[PDB]
Amino acid sequence: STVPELLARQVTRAPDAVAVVDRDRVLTYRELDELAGRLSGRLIGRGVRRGDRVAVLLDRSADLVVTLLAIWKAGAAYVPVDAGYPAPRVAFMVADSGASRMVCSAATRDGVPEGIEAIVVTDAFEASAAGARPGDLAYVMYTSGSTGIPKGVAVPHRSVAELAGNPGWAVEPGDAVLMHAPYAFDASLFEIWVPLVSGGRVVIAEPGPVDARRLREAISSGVTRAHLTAGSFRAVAEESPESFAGLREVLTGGDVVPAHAVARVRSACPRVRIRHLYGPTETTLCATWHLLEPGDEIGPVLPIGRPLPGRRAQVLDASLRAVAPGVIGDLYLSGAGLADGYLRRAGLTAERFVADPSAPGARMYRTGDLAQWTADGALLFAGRADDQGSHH
Amino acid sequence: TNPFDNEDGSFLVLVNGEGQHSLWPAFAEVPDGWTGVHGPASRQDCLGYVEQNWTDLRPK
Ligand SMILES: N[C@H](C(=O)O)c1ccc(O)cc1
Ligand SMILES: N[C@H](C(=O)O)c1ccc(O)cc1
Repeated sequence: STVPELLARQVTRAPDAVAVVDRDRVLTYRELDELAGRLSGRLIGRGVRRGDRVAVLLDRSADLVVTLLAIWKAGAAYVPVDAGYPAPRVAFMVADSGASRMVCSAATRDGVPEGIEAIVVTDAFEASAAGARPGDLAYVMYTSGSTGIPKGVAVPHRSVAELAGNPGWAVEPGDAVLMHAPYAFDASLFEIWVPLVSGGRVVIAEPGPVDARRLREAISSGVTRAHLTAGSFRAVAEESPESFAGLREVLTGGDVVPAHAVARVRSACPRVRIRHLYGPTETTLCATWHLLEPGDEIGPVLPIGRPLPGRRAQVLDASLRAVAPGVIGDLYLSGAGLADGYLRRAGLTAERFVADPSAPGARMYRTGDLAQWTADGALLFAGRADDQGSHH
Repeated sequence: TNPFDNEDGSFLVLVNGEGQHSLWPAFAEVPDGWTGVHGPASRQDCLGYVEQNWTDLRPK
């Protein structure tokens, strides 16, 4: 599948439902589709062709959502660049990804590198679409992991759709999801694409970081689901856990989240669902998750959890044999959601996206993390393999 | 040390039906659906084989 295909089902079902809320600008599903179609026509007219990478340099806004969908409708893949990155980082991402064009705004126009065509989103071609396809690239997102060397993770449409359309998200048409993660990072796949394939709405956060007070205001305005980075979640959980009250679900992940933080939220908010996400950019936002239902208490340990529907995890020893529960080993992720690999880096791809001994002809992603199973099949994180010098 | 990072290990290159390449430790049974196309050879030699011969990441 592709996210545009899944979105099209929602445009047909409820075209006049709200899709994007940005300050006083409100876009319905049909309005979002039509705007993206017009910008797609503009992109095709500037020469964008299937498989091209198109860089994006924009502040979060309705125009950003329109732009990503337009790039997809033109058959191309987006290369998201944070407008606040230093110029050498931007130049590297554009050149390494092979992007010859960049969509920008008046405000970000000066950040387009020399030699790159700027397409100013706020500036007569007719709406036209080539159409997204499942095997084509959807985006190239840059990750340095724990290495310090940035690599472009090339993710196909099929993997983005497997993530966004997953039945476990439980996002419904009445939901409103707060959008504030950088679109250069893949938490944005939950904040943007999950609600849109589900019939819900994306609520663009006012500029600046989302703190407890802004979260309370967003909830009062109708936000029902919100993802916070592990750092932000831990802070609000310890300082103002009642600020999550009224959410249907709070989500968090990335860095380590201690069980105590989750326990603080559950104590303050008995009826909020709390979801912990785990996974690398290489397997599209998250591969495993742990959900605390309303009223349930978290144990002494917060698992990274169980594989998402359609995914699998393995914990293998140094001989590539599966270990028994309670034994720490190397974590490998498989099933749905794998990236194609690292753009222009086949050798690196071949040493991390490796053959899966448990599934014919398939690959598994070597996370570089350590984990152990619980007796009934959830996973506990045990640190990065390259950070065991910190465990004493 | 993870076996895929062992610089003193012996390695194969494997290729599946989609043309995707994988390094593989020579001590491990080759998974179903994968064919050995290079090695046993050093880890670095296998990376060179992959870089030379896997030119399009897209699955065939
Ligand atoms: N921890 C590093 C990184 O984030 O770059 C890593 C090593 C091996 C691996 O298979 C994945 C990641
Ligand atoms: N995919 C990123 C990561 O590499 O860590 C991620 C972000 C947020 C989250 O809740 C889970 C994973």
